[PDB]
Amino acid sequence: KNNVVIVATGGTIAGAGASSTNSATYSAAKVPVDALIKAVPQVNDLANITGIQALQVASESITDKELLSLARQVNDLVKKPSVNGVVITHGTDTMEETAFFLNLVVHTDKPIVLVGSMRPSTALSADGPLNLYSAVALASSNEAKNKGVMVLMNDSIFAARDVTKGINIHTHAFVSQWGALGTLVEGKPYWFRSSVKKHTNNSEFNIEKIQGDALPGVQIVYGSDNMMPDAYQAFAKAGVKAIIHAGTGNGSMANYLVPEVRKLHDEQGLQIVRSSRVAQGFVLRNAEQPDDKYGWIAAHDLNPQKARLLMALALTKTNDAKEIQNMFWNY
Amino acid sequence: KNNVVIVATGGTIAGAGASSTNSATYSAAKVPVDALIKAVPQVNDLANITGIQALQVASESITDKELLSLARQVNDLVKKPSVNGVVITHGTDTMEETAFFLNLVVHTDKPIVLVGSMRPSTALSADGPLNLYSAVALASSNEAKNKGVMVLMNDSIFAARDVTKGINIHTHAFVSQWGALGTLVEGKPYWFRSSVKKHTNNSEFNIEKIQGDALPGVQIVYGSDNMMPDAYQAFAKAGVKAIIHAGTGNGSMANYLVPEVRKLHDEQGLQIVRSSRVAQGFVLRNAEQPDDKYGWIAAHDLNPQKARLLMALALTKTNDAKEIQNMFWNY
Amino acid sequence: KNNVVIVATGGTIAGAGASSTNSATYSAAKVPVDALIKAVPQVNDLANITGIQALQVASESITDKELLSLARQVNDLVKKPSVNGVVITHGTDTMEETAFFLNLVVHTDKPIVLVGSMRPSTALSADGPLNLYSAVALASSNEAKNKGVMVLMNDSIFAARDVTKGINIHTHAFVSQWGALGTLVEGKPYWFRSSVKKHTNNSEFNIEKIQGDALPGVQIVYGSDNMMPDAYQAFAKAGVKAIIHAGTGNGSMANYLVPEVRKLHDEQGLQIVRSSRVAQGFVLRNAEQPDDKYGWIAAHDLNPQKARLLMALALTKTNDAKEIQNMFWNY
Amino acid sequence: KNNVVIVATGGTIAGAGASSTNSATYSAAKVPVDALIKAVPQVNDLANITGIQALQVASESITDKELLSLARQVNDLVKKPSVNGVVITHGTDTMEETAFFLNLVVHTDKPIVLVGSMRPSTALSADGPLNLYSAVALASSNEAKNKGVMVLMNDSIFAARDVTKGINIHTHAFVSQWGALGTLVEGKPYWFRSSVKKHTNNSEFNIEKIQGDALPGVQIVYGSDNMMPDAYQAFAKAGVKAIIHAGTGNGSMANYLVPEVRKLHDEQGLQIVRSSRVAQGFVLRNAEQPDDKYGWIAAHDLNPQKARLLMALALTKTNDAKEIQNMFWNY
Repeated sequence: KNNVVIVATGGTIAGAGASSTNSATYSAAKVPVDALIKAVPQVNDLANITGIQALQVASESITDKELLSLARQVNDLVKKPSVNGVVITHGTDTMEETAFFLNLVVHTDKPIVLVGSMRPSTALSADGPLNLYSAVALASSNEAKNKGVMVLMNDSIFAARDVTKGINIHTHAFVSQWGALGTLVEGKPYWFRSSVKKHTNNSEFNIEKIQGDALPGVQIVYGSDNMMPDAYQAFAKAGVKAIIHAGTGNGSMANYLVPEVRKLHDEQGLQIVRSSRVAQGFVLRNAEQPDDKYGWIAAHDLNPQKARLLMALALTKTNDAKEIQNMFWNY
Repeated sequence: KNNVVIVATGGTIAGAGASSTNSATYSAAKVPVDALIKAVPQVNDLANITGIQALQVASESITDKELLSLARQVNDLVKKPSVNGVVITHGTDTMEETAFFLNLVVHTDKPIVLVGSMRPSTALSADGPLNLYSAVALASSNEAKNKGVMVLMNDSIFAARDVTKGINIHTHAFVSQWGALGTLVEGKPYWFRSSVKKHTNNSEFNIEKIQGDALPGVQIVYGSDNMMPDAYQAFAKAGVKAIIHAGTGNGSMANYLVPEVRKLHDEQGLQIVRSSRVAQGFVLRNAEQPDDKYGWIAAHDLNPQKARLLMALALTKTNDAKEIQNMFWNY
Repeated sequence: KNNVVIVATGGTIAGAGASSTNSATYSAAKVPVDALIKAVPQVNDLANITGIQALQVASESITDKELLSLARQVNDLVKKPSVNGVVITHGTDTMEETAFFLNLVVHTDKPIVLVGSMRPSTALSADGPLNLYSAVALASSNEAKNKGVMVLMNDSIFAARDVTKGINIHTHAFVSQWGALGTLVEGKPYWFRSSVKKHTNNSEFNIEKIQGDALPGVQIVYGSDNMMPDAYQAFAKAGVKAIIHAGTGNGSMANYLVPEVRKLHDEQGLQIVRSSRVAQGFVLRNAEQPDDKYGWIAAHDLNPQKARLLMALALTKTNDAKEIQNMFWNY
Repeated sequence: KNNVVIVATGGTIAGAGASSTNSATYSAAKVPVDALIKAVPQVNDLANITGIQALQVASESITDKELLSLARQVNDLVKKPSVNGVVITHGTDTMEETAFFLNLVVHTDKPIVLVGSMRPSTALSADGPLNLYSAVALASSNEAKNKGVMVLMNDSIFAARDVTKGINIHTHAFVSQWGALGTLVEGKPYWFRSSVKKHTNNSEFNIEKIQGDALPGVQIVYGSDNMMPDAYQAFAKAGVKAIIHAGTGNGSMANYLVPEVRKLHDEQGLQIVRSSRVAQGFVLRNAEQPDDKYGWIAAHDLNPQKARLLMALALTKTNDAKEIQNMFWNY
């Protein structure tokens, strides 16, 4: 009987716009926070519920403004003696992204859970309910503190730092290579692992310290064979501070672009983070390109999207390639 | 005692340039085809060996010219009564890419195996040898015909259509969601599944019919939250025929770009293939954007790189969005 | 508008006995076939439905009598010009077992689908419905013929030969190492692979030819370190025809038992199938024990339960260790 | 330049007995500890090496005597100011078993690594070397303390509590559902997770306190459909203290045996641990059988082999079903 606040951002559960049959019609915009709370009324047996409608966006279309604004609201909410835990309803597409961000800039020990649904609130066998309820049992859990930010999908408790969308039609679309912190079954949380990274109270970054309504321009260029320097060139010329190179294999750069990408960093001062298109394992620094020689960064095990966010947050504090390289090794 | 031809393209095995200790120093350019054949001399007990040095590139840097040129050589080689099977030594990064391509344009029933190594020929416990030898036992196998093109890594026989680099430091970096056709252990192949797709002899495409030294411009734009229309715009303006949209989730387009991406297709005639950044499951047509309304294509279960190649090959035969949509459903 | 027959065997969906909240209370016995058909009424838009209550057992407690009796009913049903496809409601625990069996002894080309549920019909976000409906869309599918027997769980279409329960609380408990034949999303089936094994019309075995109400005694002994010959000895002495040795690793027998297990085969004529406790990869004949020397069988890639059934069916036709070894290589 | 002691127990690496070609011929007994140390001489650049030949067994055949004897040696070795870390060469089959045991009874903070090989020291591309060397870099690592016991296979650092043999021919046969603590690449360890369980210094159990040359009889009965009470009955009658029931699904007992298994516990005082044959997820207490009613134990997420060892160690301290149930929830 802790007060969990459910913070609605939109997404397929707190919005279903088609199918009373199956998955595919992921069309949100639709069911605000109470419409939800009132649909899974069991959630009330778990705790004292209060629903805030923070945004009513569709996941894929979130920008830094929405991130900085949900972060601030979840920061304001989390500072109150009466908020015990917080649950966020989020579209599955970019969930990974918001939990990395809050993981990063929110200084709190209380449970911050992003919960979602792979089926419209109206498809047969809809996943949302059992996830909202279960998401709730943890946010109200007395032993959910200092886990960092967590995702809760298919009874799994995931650490924000590595949870990502690995599958596309299935209710069990959320995976991790280091795995889940644990499982939540029939109201109760079960723990197995703990992150060895920096999050929440032990994190350089802070939305309280961040004041814009945007972060410095960081943008992603995807690797494949037969590439062109056109996106790099378009992005430099647009005034982005760094490019995350979604390198093939281990952070790989095509020998026709090193020339090009080197100047974009040397001349126009672009930062260069070497990540991959390969979901598991990590990009070893100095391995497949000499970062040291070139002044680049090895984004370790962050997927492009996530690396994107660390760098945007990184360049709020330094321009120094080694100190940033240092954060990619810690988070 | 079949004649397998080993066709060297470069890559870490048929080239090791650093470490007598471990993985990380993936530096090719180094050990041509005989240097190789003479290092795993057991390969000769398997068949009659002949090594061709087709290129001496590093995987990540292959272009369409190298693709069209290896394709033609593997086509010329495969038409001879004396070539029973062919083995290709390839860098692991873009292997997936060459096997999709040949899978596609080579009209033959004989075994075409791309083999590679995750450790420099000189690291302790180097994977290359057992893979070259094993790759050989299949290409010389009498029951390796009409499997399509196959990859052979960590004793696994993979179908070219879905095999990709899922892990980064490990010898078992090659995965598939539909799985392996089978396993090769101690010289012998073991079968379990067969593709239900079109490949080799039953394939619209053909390098014999393709004459350039390049295919039509197709290029990849990667999805994440806070995106810009700059790469699309850079690529249209450069004269690419289609963009593969590495959409977040199920092929997702940010509502700030549909406006933009629509005109780039409507006005400047760009083709638009909606794929994902999510490795497994597939992008359902009409689901998360109305392709029908917009004239776009659902790239089904092809990862961006691979979708990239189908489209380049697609626009050699049609400009018709439905007939192409039709190939994404078949290959 | 094909006539699919839903054949109810019991299990958690066609029986929920506790929880209106979550998973754990798997207590069947409860909801017969119509109670079901009338709960997922959408199933009727898919086809002409007819529900048969074949048994009302709990999965784990099925015996050979229940197997032979469901087999015969599914054989009688499948011979009729008006039965287009059949769907079986089954407890998840031993589903794998019934689909292997029918896979084996039912001579038909029509779709035989075993469908189940990991949550009681009453838990929040219950999986049953979307699975019954979806199971139905395939059994009524015009392109579901000669796939063998299939399992349909979490929108996945699985081949009976290798599908097994790999996870325990989750809706996505059914895995395979060779993977799924395909996926069923929003009424439609999507194909990727096909088995390369013998099933249904191309299968030695037949319930029509089998007349008892039991098969010959075949029983499983589990491997671990510090074992005793007591179960073998108990089973020989009880009059079982063969023992499936759930060997550690690659079919491994402890050197303190080879002496013992050899005599139980040499003297009392016991058959010995060397399988494993390791779920993936397979037990190579002559590898870790000399079968040839000893007169044993390498059960290839069948898990103990499944090997158990092949052997019971094997000893209905031969006692010849090589001809049986031959079936383990084919099914 | 720490002193790691390599403790040889036998197994395929520190013993290869056939193949200069591939995997399958796993025949140990063969290459003692120095024969090894002298074959991967790079290991000496990592630290000061000293090889002890503790046993020269083949993995699958280890008993409690070998366990209690390796435990004591690794306990004696670990108490010395000059032993910084210890590496154990072990057969892959039952490795999981020894690391669980030592994990349990060894009171130390120093790195205890069990290392192995899936290919004979003589197969092409043999895994042993890169694993022995790498195993060494951690045992000599200054930041390998209080991780518990670890397995090191395919550059992965695994926690003893959950690491098991999931695949059979491949070099990457060792998996975990909660994942790896981290990876070791090119001499350096990389951390991501930490166990949340009790091990080494914070563990009830102790080989120093254990004096026999055997532990109380605990033995495993495997679940499938069509079972018999003969093994239970054979084991009770032999004088085992508890049976680990390798239940189908979630710890499931066939209704024809509950009668039987109940008396074997009620009458002859047998302990009953309900585990599964399902490798992932865990057996929830009171779920699929009422333990409370019956006086049984839910072995949570321990596979049969491992549950086997906890119970043997459990019954050295209590006979009390709740206090033991309590250890299954902690280790």
